[PDB]
Amino acid sequence: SNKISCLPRVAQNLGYHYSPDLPGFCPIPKELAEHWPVVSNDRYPNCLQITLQQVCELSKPCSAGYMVGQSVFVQTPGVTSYWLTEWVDGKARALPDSLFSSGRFETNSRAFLDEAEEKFAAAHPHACLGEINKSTVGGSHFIFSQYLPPLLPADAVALVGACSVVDVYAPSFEPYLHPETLSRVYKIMIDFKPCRLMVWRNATFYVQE
Amino acid sequence: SNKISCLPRVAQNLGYHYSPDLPGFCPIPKELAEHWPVVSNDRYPNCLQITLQQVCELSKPCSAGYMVGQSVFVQTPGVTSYWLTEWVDGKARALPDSLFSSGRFETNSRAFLDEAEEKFAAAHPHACLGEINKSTVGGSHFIFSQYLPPLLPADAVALVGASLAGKAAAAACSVVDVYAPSFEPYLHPETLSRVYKIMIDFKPCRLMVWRNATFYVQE
Repeated sequence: SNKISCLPRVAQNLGYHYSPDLPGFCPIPKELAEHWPVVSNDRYPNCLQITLQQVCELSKPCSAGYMVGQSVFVQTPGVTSYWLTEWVDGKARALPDSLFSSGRFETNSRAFLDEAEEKFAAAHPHACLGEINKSTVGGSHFIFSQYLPPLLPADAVALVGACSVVDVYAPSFEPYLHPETLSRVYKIMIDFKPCRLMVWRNATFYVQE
Repeated sequence: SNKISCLPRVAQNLGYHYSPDLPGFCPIPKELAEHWPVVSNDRYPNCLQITLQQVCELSKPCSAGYMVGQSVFVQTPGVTSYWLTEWVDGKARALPDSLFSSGRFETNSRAFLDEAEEKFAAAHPHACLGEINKSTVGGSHFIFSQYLPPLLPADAVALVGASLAGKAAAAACSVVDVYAPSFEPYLHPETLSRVYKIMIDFKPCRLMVWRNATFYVQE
């Protein structure tokens, strides 16, 4: 039954860690899923439902990297990878808008998603200055950037819940890279982990969390 | 190889995971090692340089576990194993004080380095030897301690379970392979109980000290 799923970090930043059917999460008995927040293709009184088609009006379309069983695929820009439906106490509540990883990291690819992203990286070749660590700023680049090593072991860091590489489809940042003022700090989300974007009106920005 | 290197975790805790010339790290092309923070025997605009002799005023001696190529080596007490030199923008930056692992973890040796450490361990039996308090194990904090499992993971400080089969057991106690007498400058504070902020292999640790009694470590 089309065991489709998001990159686990997405559901886990929503606070869902168990799944009776999906393999990317922790195993929980079918029976116990009726009484615990889980991730699944099916529907439960308290769960995050992942489907290919829309379930209801409050289902969130997500253009992102995704999985089908064990196999992980890469975001196709412009199309929905999976629809997210969050059921609480039986009734579905709305999900917050967020940026999403293309899943290039897990795929071992450093390649651009489309020509539109390639023209972006040419237009803003040195946007995205280092990701702000809690105290002092540390270097960060997009996964396609020329300045990254050929090998990115697990000892680098994506923008993921529980040197910094951002795997997000680059033109997703376009709305934030045009502030009316000279400086502007944005409250956003990457894979449903809350982040602060600190942009300069010229072109660039810093990432936080 | 014939090249020298620290125990890979020492460089990693400093923020260096790539190396164009050293085997114990993730490889990187030399052309890229110019613009990327790396560990190396050579010199780069931003790098941690591991040499056999001093290079600069701000070079740091390390009586520590080291490795030549793939082969790991236990430290020799009082003797420098390697000098560390942190370069940032072609400039040498100072390195914080830190205790260092003897490399006994990875060489699987559990004997004392010398007789000084053995005499130290007997002088502080509650913290080094490992006793059975009742139904739990206490003071099995060094690699030469008693009630430790057959295998210990190579870390700055290792959380392992201790046990005397049938009588006692202690889950998740900290075990370190640091040369024991390196703790002596902390064992005599003005207050009876004192907590120190120290570093093991450049990993921020907390040293709890109870005078003339026991001491342990956390991260």
